[PDB]
Amino acid sequence: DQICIGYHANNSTEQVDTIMEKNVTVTHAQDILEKTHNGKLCDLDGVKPLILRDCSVAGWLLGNPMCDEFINVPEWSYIVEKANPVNDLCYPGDFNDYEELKHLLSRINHFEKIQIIPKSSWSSHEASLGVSSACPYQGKSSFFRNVVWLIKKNSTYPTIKRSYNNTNQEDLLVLWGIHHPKDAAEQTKLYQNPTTYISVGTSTLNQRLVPRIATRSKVNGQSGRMEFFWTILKPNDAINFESNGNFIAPEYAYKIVKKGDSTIMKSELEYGNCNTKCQTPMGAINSSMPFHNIHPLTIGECPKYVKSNRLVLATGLRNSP
Amino acid sequence: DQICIGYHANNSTEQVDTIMEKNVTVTHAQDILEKTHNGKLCDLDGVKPLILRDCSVAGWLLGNPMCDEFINVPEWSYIVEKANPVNDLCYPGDFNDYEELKHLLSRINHFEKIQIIPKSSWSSHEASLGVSSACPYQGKSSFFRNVVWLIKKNSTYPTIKRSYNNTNQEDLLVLWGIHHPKDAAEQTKLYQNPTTYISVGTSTLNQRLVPRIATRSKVNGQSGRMEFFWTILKPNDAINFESNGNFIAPEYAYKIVKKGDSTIMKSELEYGNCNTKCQTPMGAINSSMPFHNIHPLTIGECPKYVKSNRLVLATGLRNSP
Amino acid sequence: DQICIGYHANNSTEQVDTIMEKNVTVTHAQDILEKTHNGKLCDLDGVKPLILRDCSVAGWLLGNPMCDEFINVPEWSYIVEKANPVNDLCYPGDFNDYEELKHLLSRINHFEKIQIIPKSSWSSHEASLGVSSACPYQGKSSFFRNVVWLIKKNSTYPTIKRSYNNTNQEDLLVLWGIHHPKDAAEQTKLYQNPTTYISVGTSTLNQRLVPRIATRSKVNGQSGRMEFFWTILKPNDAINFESNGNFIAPEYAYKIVKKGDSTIMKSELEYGNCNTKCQTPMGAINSSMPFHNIHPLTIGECPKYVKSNRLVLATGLRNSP
Amino acid sequence: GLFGAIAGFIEGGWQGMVDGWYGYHHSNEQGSGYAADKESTQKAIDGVTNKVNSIIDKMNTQFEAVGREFNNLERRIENLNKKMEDGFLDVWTYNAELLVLMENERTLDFHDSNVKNLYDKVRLQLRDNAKELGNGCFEFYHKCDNECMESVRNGTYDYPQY
Amino acid sequence: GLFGAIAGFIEGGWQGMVDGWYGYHHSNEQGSGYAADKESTQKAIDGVTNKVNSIIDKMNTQFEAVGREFNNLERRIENLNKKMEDGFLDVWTYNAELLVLMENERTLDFHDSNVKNLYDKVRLQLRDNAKELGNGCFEFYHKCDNECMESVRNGTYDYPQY
Amino acid sequence: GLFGAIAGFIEGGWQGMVDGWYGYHHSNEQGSGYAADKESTQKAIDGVTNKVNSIIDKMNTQFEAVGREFNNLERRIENLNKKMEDGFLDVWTYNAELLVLMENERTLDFHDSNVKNLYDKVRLQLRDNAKELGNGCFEFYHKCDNECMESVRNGTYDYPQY
Ligand SMILES: *[C@@H]1O[C@H](CO)[C@@H](O[C@@H]2O[C@H](CO)[C@@H](O[C@H]3O[C@H](CO[C@H]4O[C@H](CO)[C@@H](O)[C@H](O)[C@@H]4O)[C@@H](O)[C@H](O[C@@H]4O[C@H](CO)[C@@H](O)[C@H](O)[C@@H]4O)[C@@H]3O)[C@H](O)[C@H]2NC(C)=O)[C@H](O)[C@H]1NC(C)=O
Ligand SMILES: *[C@@H]1O[C@H](CO)[C@@H](O[C@@H]2O[C@H](CO)[C@@H](O[C@H]3O[C@H](CO[C@H]4O[C@H](CO)[C@@H](O)[C@H](O)[C@@H]4O)[C@@H](O)[C@H](O[C@@H]4O[C@H](CO)[C@@H](O)[C@H](O)[C@@H]4O)[C@@H]3O)[C@H](O)[C@H]2NC(C)=O)[C@H](O)[C@H]1NC(C)=O
Ligand SMILES: *[C@@H]1O[C@H](CO)[C@@H](O[C@@H]2O[C@H](CO)[C@@H](O[C@H]3O[C@H](CO[C@H]4O[C@H](CO)[C@@H](O)[C@H](O)[C@@H]4O)[C@@H](O)[C@H](O[C@@H]4O[C@H](CO)[C@@H](O)[C@H](O)[C@@H]4O)[C@@H]3O)[C@H](O)[C@H]2NC(C)=O)[C@H](O)[C@H]1NC(C)=O
Ligand SMILES: *[C@H]1O[C@H](CO)[C@@H](O[C@@H]2O[C@H](CO)[C@@H](O[C@@H]3O[C@H](CO)[C@@H](O)[C@H](O)[C@@H]3O)[C@H](O)[C@H]2NC(C)=O)[C@H](O)[C@H]1NC(C)=O
Ligand SMILES: *[C@H]1O[C@H](CO)[C@@H](O[C@@H]2O[C@H](CO)[C@@H](O[C@@H]3O[C@H](CO)[C@@H](O)[C@H](O)[C@@H]3O)[C@H](O)[C@H]2NC(C)=O)[C@H](O)[C@H]1NC(C)=O
Ligand SMILES: *[C@H]1O[C@H](CO)[C@@H](O[C@@H]2O[C@H](CO)[C@@H](O[C@@H]3O[C@H](CO)[C@@H](O)[C@H](O)[C@@H]3O)[C@H](O)[C@H]2NC(C)=O)[C@H](O)[C@H]1NC(C)=O
Ligand SMILES: CC(=O)N[C@H]1[C@H]([C@H](O)[C@H](O)CO)O[C@@](OC[C@H]2O[C@@H](O)[C@H](O)[C@@H](O)[C@H]2O)(C(=O)O)C[C@@H]1O
Ligand SMILES: CC(=O)N[C@H]1[C@H]([C@H](O)[C@H](O)CO)O[C@@](OC[C@H]2O[C@@H](O)[C@H](O)[C@@H](O)[C@H]2O)(C(=O)O)C[C@@H]1O
Ligand SMILES: CC(=O)N[C@H]1[C@H]([C@H](O)[C@H](O)CO)O[C@@](OC[C@H]2O[C@@H](O)[C@H](O)[C@@H](O)[C@H]2O)(C(=O)O)C[C@@H]1O
Ligand SMILES: *[C@@H]1O[C@H](CO)[C@@H](O[C@@H]2O[C@H](CO)[C@@H](O)[C@H](O)[C@H]2NC(C)=O)[C@H](O)[C@H]1NC(C)=O
Ligand SMILES: *[C@@H]1O[C@H](CO)[C@@H](O[C@@H]2O[C@H](CO)[C@@H](O)[C@H](O)[C@H]2NC(C)=O)[C@H](O)[C@H]1NC(C)=O
Ligand SMILES: *[C@@H]1O[C@H](CO)[C@@H](O[C@@H]2O[C@H](CO)[C@@H](O)[C@H](O)[C@H]2NC(C)=O)[C@H](O)[C@H]1NC(C)=O
Ligand SMILES: *[C@@H]1O[C@H](CO)[C@@H](O)[C@H](O)[C@H]1NC(C)=O
Ligand SMILES: *[C@@H]1O[C@H](CO)[C@@H](O)[C@H](O)[C@H]1NC(C)=O
Ligand SMILES: *[C@@H]1O[C@H](CO)[C@@H](O)[C@H](O)[C@H]1NC(C)=O
Ligand SMILES: *[C@@H]1O[C@H](CO)[C@@H](O)[C@H](O)[C@H]1NC(C)=O
Ligand SMILES: *[C@@H]1O[C@H](CO)[C@@H](O)[C@H](O)[C@H]1NC(C)=O
Ligand SMILES: *[C@@H]1O[C@H](CO)[C@@H](O)[C@H](O)[C@H]1NC(C)=O
Repeated sequence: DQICIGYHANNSTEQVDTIMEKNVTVTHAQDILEKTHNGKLCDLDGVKPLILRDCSVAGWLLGNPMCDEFINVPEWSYIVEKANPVNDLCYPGDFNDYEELKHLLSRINHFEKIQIIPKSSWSSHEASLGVSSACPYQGKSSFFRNVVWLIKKNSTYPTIKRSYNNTNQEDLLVLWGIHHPKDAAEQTKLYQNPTTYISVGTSTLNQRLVPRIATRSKVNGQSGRMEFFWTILKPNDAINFESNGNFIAPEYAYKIVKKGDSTIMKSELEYGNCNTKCQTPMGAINSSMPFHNIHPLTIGECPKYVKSNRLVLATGLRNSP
Repeated sequence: DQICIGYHANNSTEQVDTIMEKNVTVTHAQDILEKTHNGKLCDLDGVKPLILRDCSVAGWLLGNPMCDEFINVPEWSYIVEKANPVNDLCYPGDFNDYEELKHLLSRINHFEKIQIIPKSSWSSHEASLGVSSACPYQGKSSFFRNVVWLIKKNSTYPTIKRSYNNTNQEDLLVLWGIHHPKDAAEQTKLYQNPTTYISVGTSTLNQRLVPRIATRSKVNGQSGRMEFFWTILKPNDAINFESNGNFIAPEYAYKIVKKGDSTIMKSELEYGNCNTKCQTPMGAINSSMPFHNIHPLTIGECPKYVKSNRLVLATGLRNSP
Repeated sequence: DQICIGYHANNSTEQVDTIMEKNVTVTHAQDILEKTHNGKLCDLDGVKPLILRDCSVAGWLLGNPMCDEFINVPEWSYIVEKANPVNDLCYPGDFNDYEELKHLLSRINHFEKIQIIPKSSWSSHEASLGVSSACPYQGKSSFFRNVVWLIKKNSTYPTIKRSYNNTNQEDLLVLWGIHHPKDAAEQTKLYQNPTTYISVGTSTLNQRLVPRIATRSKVNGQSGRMEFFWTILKPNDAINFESNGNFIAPEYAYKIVKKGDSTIMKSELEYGNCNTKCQTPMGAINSSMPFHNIHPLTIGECPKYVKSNRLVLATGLRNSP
Repeated sequence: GLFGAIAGFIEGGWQGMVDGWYGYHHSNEQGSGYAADKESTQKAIDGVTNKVNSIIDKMNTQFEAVGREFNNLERRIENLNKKMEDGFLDVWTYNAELLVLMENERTLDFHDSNVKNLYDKVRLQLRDNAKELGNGCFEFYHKCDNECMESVRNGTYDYPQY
Repeated sequence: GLFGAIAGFIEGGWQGMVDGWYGYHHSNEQGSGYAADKESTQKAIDGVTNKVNSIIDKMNTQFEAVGREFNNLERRIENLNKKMEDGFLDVWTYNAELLVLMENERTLDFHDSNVKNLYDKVRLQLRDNAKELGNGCFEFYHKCDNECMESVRNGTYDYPQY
Repeated sequence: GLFGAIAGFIEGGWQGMVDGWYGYHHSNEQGSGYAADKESTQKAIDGVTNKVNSIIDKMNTQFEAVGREFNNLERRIENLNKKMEDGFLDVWTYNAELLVLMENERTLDFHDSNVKNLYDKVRLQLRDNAKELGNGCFEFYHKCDNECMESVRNGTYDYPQY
């Protein structure tokens, strides 16, 4: 008669690593790394992202004619932009402090577009001939819809002096611009005055722009350039413009109604018709694992990202052959 | 007859955590995390801090009339500044490269103020009418005490050409400024000349400022602005000024006599009448512990900061019920 | 009769540390930290570095007359520059975005210098009198060899309008400059025209420089200054210049033929006549150890840097006295 | 293993013991079979469970990367940003992999320890009333019926009775 | 514990042993009492002390945050700065908490080991001149007076004498 | 050590055992000598070797500093850069030093364990056919010639034969 002491074995082939030994077969194990995703861009907690498609943040905000899909976008959870969106600045130029603005957007979920300076109210200047073949719309020459390219009327560009007072409760994103012409002839052709400027002031802002002239290569068939600027006009503050010419005046500006958690996600993928609690640029995640290895840039309630191919903890004991 | 092997027990209720078990009662333990502070701003090793109170670094250095307390401050250990000091730039404007200067201060313990261009020596310009209601002192209009707001004399602003040679052994912090007027009328009213400038040169520096005019909102009842600039004039080097108007000339500059370890600490607290070897923005620390969890920004001989609520090491063994 | 169980001992004095005990003598150990270097700058995988000696990256690229050694340098593995090279900008001034360019170089192994605007082709301006005592060569006044200091011819500086089209396959580094004169007399003396400019354009670039005048201290016996600028001209793109005076025109520009892994290493050492697979600013490394403590900035196939004085793993067991 | 029981003096585990991690196998005239030791098994389940949760929880606060963009003349800070983000990922990847390796070793050893202690517990009861065979088993000098066997599993093996 | 002594085959500690961490309790016709084992106790004090100092010292060099300020159009680098400083705090907080957990486990096991080894030391002297009771105690076959007891604590227990 | 064998009940090692880490010393009328236990020795070599490679490999991906330069009015980001690079060096220096300390402790204990288990293996064969002396040695009741000794080292010691 005997009694023996022993331990459990089973048919398990699960393996774990240790410092001294690799591929130890154990009776039980627990995988803690999520390796799969659905490969789609999805609603985050039901709230759809803003998918800019072929438009950039600039094309969107300035109102590139090809970006009318985003004329009045609802609240978003996150933003998706391609690596090289084709519909950027239709008329070539620069966007001043573009990156600092994109960063500002990561703290914004919703814009409300409103009119601050009507197009009709330019009674001393020509406001409806500010177009170009570089910005086409249905076969015809158009322009950034949110700003007004003003030119001379009956051979006269009188000094502009306009003021807008932010009577809204919300911070306001104001956009404007300056046109850099090809040569001296074009300057007088569009604006008459050979030496012009744009002065912009607010509570804090103290700007004065002058158009720079130079021979330039033709981007989208244009030797002229547009340099765009922005500011955040706080409530009860007023913005003041003064100019001799080359002024790209604001028509519409965006109210900042909702501030919160957001991000601009770089991805070539389109909308998945889909919902998730955790999104990556490669696809969404539905997992209870504490770790994943899909992509480092995520948004939502996510596992922690690691570069591992494999993380498996032993729970049971060394399994017998 | 018998002999037994055993181990110590006592009345201890100290508990420690392990990977596999939490709240294990042990006979002896050692807490290694400092959790307490005295809640005061104190002398560091006997050397009192500079407590700016309601003044900012700008108000202090430029010589805001409300900041006379700091007209000639002694050596400091560290500097304390509120989050929103009310006595900043009394006359509205900007301070150029303000943050880079504040960073420079973290390597400075003592300034010595000296006069480089006397107020009396402006024999062709009016130097005693450079005041404003925006910078009041005892009910009367005053101005930043360390710079001189020069205006026309008998309807004339002749070209200024002044040079100062750093004959001191110490690096010298030089401050100056430019006035941005409301409109063309005010420009000629103060300085006569419609088109002016300020050119500043040193061994390295090559500056030329021009006043920018624009309609601006009224901060402290002023539509004009003051933009302030600085440089470090090295020994045996000379600074050269030239201007038509709008020049805010230096009177006093600061010698850098002592360079060492310092910091600008953001805090709403006042002086504690107190001494310590380790200071935080929330209060000082007197501890022999290797860790603390008070605040990450400290100065002096301090424990290492961690985010833990609790760090307790077992020394003894598992205590018996 | 008996049989005993025991373990190995030997004459080893190797020691290792543990958490609970330091300096435990063990029978066998393995050192894993490389502590030695050869103290020399060496070829990396046979490919010699560019050792600038007394020249800086600016002196080299602009073509400082004292830096003719580097008139046409072959492919390099890495670059070595002193902390304070004496042959920098011979004529005093600034190099615009100098650090961003040096960073660009860390991704470059080889330049090919080519002529884009011949010196002879300046038929309306004097191109062979653009020299200074600040840039001496064999006792005579010379100048940066890669740019042309143009001045008036027969008392006339007509407007320059030059264009170069990048027909090469490679990206092209283009350098140019602006002269800042001492006073109004010198301006008309060199260039006639009192108010001048330089306008530079490319596909992206939209520049317009104006010479700033001021009284300045004499560096290398000069009160005038040279401010230098650069851009990367992409293939099939054209650069356009226009100027009234003060233009320092390009003659030679550098093709970027090889892009790869490189670095600018700060060191006072000279060439060792030597070869290695891993280089530091203090000397090279030939080791199979996984760690070293020589210097953090390395290039090549290197061990990982740590701040330890000692890393020794136990392999054997506790050795007996 | 460090403790010498699992795949040591006990050569292999038991497919036939389904209801616990460690236990007993008895063999007498009435028959034979397996019985799990409840106490030591539940001890093991609590320790390993607490460990997993401790591991998961400690990795809770950890670096999260954010999107930042930079223009063509901001290459230095762009590189800084990239080196910063990668640096933290490498650190947390190292932490996670090393913790799993280290604690897996300790989990296997822990089980080995629990078996060794259960074996000693029984050895210390039986003393010289049984032959220690050297393989995990004890051969009795007296007959040990099922109640006798149960008293061994109990902790109640009445040594003076035999 | 891993070694099976503390709160294992020795059910509980002794309030009555005040002068050391581990030791002996004797019981005979002359009386009874506790005596600390000096050697094993001092060994334990040295190990634990070295450990604490090793822990403290390793955390000596560690990230110190510095104040840096940024204007309204330097949000990207301000965020970089913040993410950098927080990143290192989280890393060092993790290191400190994990080290305390891991080494606390090893400290408790170390004590368990020291008790087990002291018990075996005595078992190996007495051999078959005493009954191993199964609870930390040894019942002698011969009378063991105070000098007899002392020789057990000595290491000098003269086995052939009994 | 945790397992009590090395510099414990076995007072010291053997200069005379050259061909392995652990083994046997025999002593009878025919003579005496050392013999290494092949199996347990090779086990130890595999574990320690795997450990070293595991250590080396885990430190493979680790922070590499790059040169970045900044002008006189970029002091804030220069400081950021420096604090970033130093921060990671301190972290990886800590990781490396702590890993070496922790694993050195485990390597010494591992050897101690291997000796203890080899000792128990032999004890469990001999049982009551030899006196356990208390110092690593077993004194036989019967004569044990070289073939007898070999069977102990074998695992084949025929207990019923004696
Ligand atoms: C952009 O436009 C907005 C409005 O369209 C400007 O804000 C307003 O600015 C005016 C001055 O131009 C101020 O007028 C007077 O209003 C307050 C009213 O008092 C309180 O109660 C009402 C309740 O309806 C509330 O709206 C106010 O916020 C306030 O709490 C007057 O008390 C005050 O008049 C004073 O009289 C005192 C003697 O009785 C004098 O000592 C004072 O010197 C003063 O004259 C004031 O002048 C509005 O207060 C103000 N409203 C708001 C909501 O801000 C805004 O300034 C403009 N921006 C720019 C940049 O121009
Ligand atoms: C701001 O002001 C300071 C002084 O107020 C300027 O520094 C001085 O600049 C002058 C030139 O304007 C130099 O003058 C001459 O002084 C040296 C003296 O020699 C040595 O010994 C004295 C001991 O007292 C010491 O002070 C000096 O530092 C120096 O080591 C002369 O040797 C030298 O004259 C030379 O004569 C040689 C033939 O004998 C010639 O070959 C040379 O070409 C040269 O003419 C020199 O010219 C001072 O040296 C200088 N002092 C100091 C302390 O710097 C400073 O330049 C000014 N800044 C600006 C931006 O203008
Ligand atoms: C700097 O200089 C270079 C050349 O020195 C400029 O690049 C060239 O620019 C010219 C326009 O000025 C273009 O001319 C015509 O060439 C293509 C040829 O077609 C293809 O096949 C050849 C094979 O040899 C290849 O070289 C080309 O790359 C191309 O793939 C013509 O097809 C085209 O002409 C068109 O005719 C169509 C009707 O047939 C019309 O609808 C079109 O509107 C168009 O007129 C074109 O115009 C060259 O293509 C171009 N070559 C290269 C290699 O880039 C460069 O533009 C200049 N830079 C600046 C900033 O000015
Ligand atoms: C663990 O196991 C031992 C051995 O099985 C237990 O002892 C046995 O306990 C049973 C159930 O209580 C006893 O049965 C009872 O016997 C009495 C007297 O004959 C009778 O009046 C009851 O109706 C019932 O049948 C049994 O006698 C007893 N046997 C022996 C040999 O001791 C023990 O109780 C268990 N202890 C623990 C802590 O689990
Ligand atoms: C550890 O303890 C044992 C047992 O107590 C020690 O043996 C005893 O040692 C004492 C003190 O040295 C001896 O006392 C002496 O006896 C002689 C002869 O009678 C006498 O001349 C002296 O004046 C003194 O009284 C005692 O005889 C002895 N007893 C026995 C039973 O051995 C032992 O020395 C200790 N060893 C160590 C390493 O601590
Ligand atoms: C481990 O060692 C034991 C003891 O040395 C081994 O047993 C011995 O094995 C040898 C070699 O096989 C035997 O020798 C042979 O004996 C037979 C019969 O006399 C003879 O015909 C052969 O020519 C040869 O001499 C020897 O008898 C035997 N001795 C004893 C006492 O058992 C055993 O085989 C070894 N086992 C292992 C697993 O290594
Ligand atoms: C408001 C206005 O003046 N619109 C013009 C525009 C501007 O004058 C010009 O872009 C400013 O630099 O120019 C437009 O013509 C230029 C255009 O002409 C085409 O024939 C040619 O194919 C193009 O390469 C280009 O030169 C324009 O379309 O942009 C006309 C517009 O009405
Ligand atoms: C040196 C000088 O000219 N000081 C004036 C000052 C400046 O002309 C002006 O600030 C430059 O922009 O203006 C002062 O008057 C302006 C002031 O007038 C008050 O009546 C009113 O309450 C204010 O809103 C403001 O318009 C000034 O005090 O700043 C007078 C000063 O002497
Ligand atoms: C192209 C040209 O004009 N070269 C001049 C040069 C420039 O006019 C000047 O540097 C622009 O600011 O000036 C040179 O003379 C100046 C020089 O004169 C020496 O006598 C004196 O020793 C120096 O301090 C300095 O003033 C020059 O060498 O730079 C002559 C050159 O031909
Ligand atoms: C442990 O097992 C893993 C998983 O099977 C092994 O990984 C395989 O290795 C072989 C040979 O190197 C390759 O052909 C396979 O591609 C690997 N498979 C996977 C899924 O990664 C690993 O090599 C084993 N390690 C050791 C030390 O034995
Ligand atoms: C271990 O003990 C700590 C300290 O007592 C426990 O913390 C308390 O938890 C209870 C219930 O969650 C709360 O009501 C108290 O607020 C906590 N007190 C403190 C001081 O933190 C902890 O919950 C215990 N943990 C376990 C696993 O038993
Ligand atoms: C362990 O040994 C090292 C190496 O010998 C000791 O380091 C020496 O320490 C002494 C006294 O502090 C100094 O005089 C020497 O300069 C040190 N030598 C080296 C090479 O570093 C160390 O002190 C010992 N540590 C302990 C705890 O005993
Ligand atoms: C392993 O055994 C389990 C019993 O728990 C059974 O469910 C499963 O089907 C078996 N798998 C294989 C591959 O035999
Ligand atoms: C996620 O996956 C689980 C399976 O584990 C599934 O039951 C659940 O419905 C999924 N949730 C969502 C939101 O897709
Ligand atoms: C615990 O016992 C110690 C004796 O060391 C004594 O000083 C202390 O007062 C006791 N505390 C309690 C609460 O009983
Ligand atoms: C700090 O606290 C200790 C108590 O641990 C006290 O004795 C000492 O005086 C204090 N030191 C200072 C400078 O306050
Ligand atoms: C130690 O012993 C080894 C034998 O392996 C021998 O080669 C070496 O010379 C010895 N060294 C010393 C210092 O005795
Ligand atoms: C590096 O050192 C080894 C010695 O370990 C030597 O044999 C080898 O030649 C050296 N290699 C080079 C490239 O210097």
